[PDB]
Amino acid sequence: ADNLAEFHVQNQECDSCHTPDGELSNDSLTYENTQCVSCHGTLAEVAETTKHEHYNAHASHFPGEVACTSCHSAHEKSMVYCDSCHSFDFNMPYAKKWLRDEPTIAELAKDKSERQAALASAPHDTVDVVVVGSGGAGFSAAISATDSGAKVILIEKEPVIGGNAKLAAGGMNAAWTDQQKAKKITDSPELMFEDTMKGGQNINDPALVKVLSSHSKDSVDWMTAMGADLTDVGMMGGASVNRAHRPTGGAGVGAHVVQVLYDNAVKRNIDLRMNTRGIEVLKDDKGTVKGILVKGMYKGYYWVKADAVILATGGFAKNNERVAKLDPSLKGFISTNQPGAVGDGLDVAENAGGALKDMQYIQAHPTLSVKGGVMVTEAVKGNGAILVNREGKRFVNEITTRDKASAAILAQTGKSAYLIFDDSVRKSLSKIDKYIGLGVAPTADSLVKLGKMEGIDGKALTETVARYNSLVSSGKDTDFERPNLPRALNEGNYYAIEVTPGVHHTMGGVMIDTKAEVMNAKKQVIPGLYGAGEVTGGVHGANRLGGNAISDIITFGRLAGEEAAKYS
Ligand SMILES: Cc1cc2nc3c(=O)[nH]c(=O)nc-3n(C[C@H](O)[C@H](O)[C@H](O)COP(=O)(O)OP(=O)(O)OC[C@H]3O[C@@H](n4cnc5c(N)ncnc54)[C@@H](O)[C@@H]3O)c2cc1C
Ligand code: HEM
Ligand code: HEM
Ligand code: HEM
Ligand code: HEM
Ligand SMILES: O=C(O)/C=C/C(=O)O
Ligand code: NA
Repeated sequence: ADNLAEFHVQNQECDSCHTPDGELSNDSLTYENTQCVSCHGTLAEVAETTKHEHYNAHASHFPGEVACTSCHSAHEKSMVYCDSCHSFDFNMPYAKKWLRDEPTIAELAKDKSERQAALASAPHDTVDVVVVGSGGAGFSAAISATDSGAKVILIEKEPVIGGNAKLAAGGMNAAWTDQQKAKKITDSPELMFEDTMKGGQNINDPALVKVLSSHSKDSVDWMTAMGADLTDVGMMGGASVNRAHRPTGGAGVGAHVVQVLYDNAVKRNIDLRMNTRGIEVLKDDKGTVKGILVKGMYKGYYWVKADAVILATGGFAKNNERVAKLDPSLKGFISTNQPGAVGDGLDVAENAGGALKDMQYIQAHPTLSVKGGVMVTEAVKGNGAILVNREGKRFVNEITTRDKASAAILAQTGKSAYLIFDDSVRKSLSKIDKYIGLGVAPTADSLVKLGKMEGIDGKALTETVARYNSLVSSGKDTDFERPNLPRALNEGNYYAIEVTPGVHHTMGGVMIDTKAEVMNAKKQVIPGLYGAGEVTGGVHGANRLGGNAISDIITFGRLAGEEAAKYS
């Protein structure tokens, strides 16, 4: 067989997969996926048959219910979604090599005939609010709009939910929470505001930062009430005290928060549509939102009539061509991002009259795994890891600004560095076990052996850790002025992770006000149009603090949904 359908039709009728009339049920292929499961079992049940020691195509860190058709097409060869960041040894029947070639919004102007036909038809749906993007901002808006009594459709262009938010590790910033208080942490929303303003070089819109800091506690409360565990409170660079909230034991905040939002959306019966890309915001003769043209992968173009459209589409950090035009120093870098994070929602915003701001400010995350090509959380350093160069020396305050950390690492022999840590750090942050499982954290019972394994000067490395640990006990880093020194590296075995900078976060995007209303270049509100999350600019200025994006998407997502529902 050349394809999966051909294989099945040897022994099966068409209607073993299809509805009676043969038409595709919807863009999520709900009915068709239900048929896969009726014969093969759920994803969890399939996973029992495809275990490898350290990975499993059918049991991943992805939240929600991942549809079979995300990777298995019927009538043509298909790609393994996991191939967009990893290179596991897979043998998926009817596989083809991972390639993402999604048309830009501009290229889709060539579908004029089909688009005109769609717009000439009745709206497929008439609702109050359409939310575009199933990341943290979009789920938060969809849920909060629904709880405010609005009828919502939530669309996602990808086959899977969650965007970049499902990848978040280090935490969700907030002050002054019950969770902090339970851990003996003293904080304030004012201190958070002041850290954030300082972190963004005072470029941030102060009114947006005040929403961020002042709503942050309520957003942790809101997530917790919906079932989230945010009780572990870690340290990340640029924060005056521990405020990065995440699940017990230091697990990843992202997959967890997105799973909770997913469960809560399903419980409220929110209409969520996969493989459904927002193309064009529709405006009436007076310039207010009247709906949105969408493109379903399977069902084609159609439009939804709505009073309000919330753009919650994330950043463009995966789009290196667009990144390099704005910041040439990032050209050719690998990204930490999901394959769809290319900025098409910004194109949709601009076409609707929205102005962009702060686009030139793009964050490189200092520590991508050289070996794995994936982000290594700053929480590894926050919890006590150091950085060494190949010479076996520290060379930077590990929790300095991300731009300076990145610059420092690129300045070292080989343009990479090593995270160095022990079992006490490892046990303090369960996320570290994920790096060990990936195979990117080689270990030894001494630093001489470890250095020899990795090409790091082993005597210098030994002496560097002895010297650092002395600095920890005395409570001051007279070498690089690291302001937080939580742990000596002296329990059990030692680990090295080779790391290098990658493109991570785009601080610019659509201008919003404190109501998440999108504004034009004249600073006039576009009535019915909203923006929330990494798609927006102004919140983070010139540099975002770690933990501040998950805070932003929940706060601004929730607020947009409430505002859009009241607008109505
Ligand atoms: C690996 C990684 C780890 C991170 N860790 C942290 C952390 O610990 N703490 C922190 O504060 N920040 C962290 N960040 C930053 C943060 O998770 C992102 O800023 C956040 O994901 C922004 O969420 P969002 O809802 O705006 O967008 P996303 O979560 O990116 O979701 C937007 C969604 O919209 C989509 N979409 C886009 N265009 C369209 C369209 N036209 N139609 C339909 N759908 C569309 C998607 O493809 C995507 O699923 C991390 C980012 C990455 C990449
Ligand atoms: C739904 C679209 C669906 C998918 C996806 C799916 C997957 C799948 C694969 C990857 C194979 C292996 C093919 C190969 O080895 O080349 C496979 C094989 C079998 N399937 Fe299937 N399957 C989907 C749908 C369905 C449905 C609706 C049925 C039955 C009504 C069905 C059953 C089977 C059977 C039997 C096989 C042969 C292997 C076996 O388990 O005995 N699948 N499928
Ligand atoms: C039986 C021989 C059979 C026919 C006929 C058939 C038709 C068909 C069409 C025309 C489409 C495209 C429809 C559109 O674009 O609107 C389509 C798409 C999908 N199919 Fe199919 N199909 C037949 C058999 C099967 C079998 C046995 C399966 C499951 C193993 C299956 C499933 C799917 C799925 C999923 C799609 C969406 C696109 C894709 O994955 O290729 N069909 N089919
Ligand atoms: C596709 C569904 C997919 C699978 C399967 C997968 C597996 C996987 C493993 C086995 C690890 C090691 C840790 C663990 O067992 O959970 C791991 C780690 C990371 N991944 Fe992954 N992964 C899949 C897909 C993707 C894609 C599409 C991305 C990027 C958009 C991605 C990213 C990451 C990152 C970052 C890590 C580091 C550990 C962590 O952050 O938890 N994965 N993945
Ligand atoms: C949906 C629940 C789903 C089903 C059903 C399904 C079926 C399936 C089968 C039957 C196989 C072959 C198992 C065997 O060894 O005989 C198989 C294999 C792979 N799949 Fe699958 N699959 C479902 C969903 C998904 C999704 C969502 C992904 C990608 C994220 C995916 C991918 C893969 C890969 C890769 C393989 C090969 C496994 C390996 O080589 O270890 N599937 N699937
Ligand atoms: O866990 C991290 O490193 C990411 C932090 C952030 O981007 O906010
Ligand atoms: Na942004």
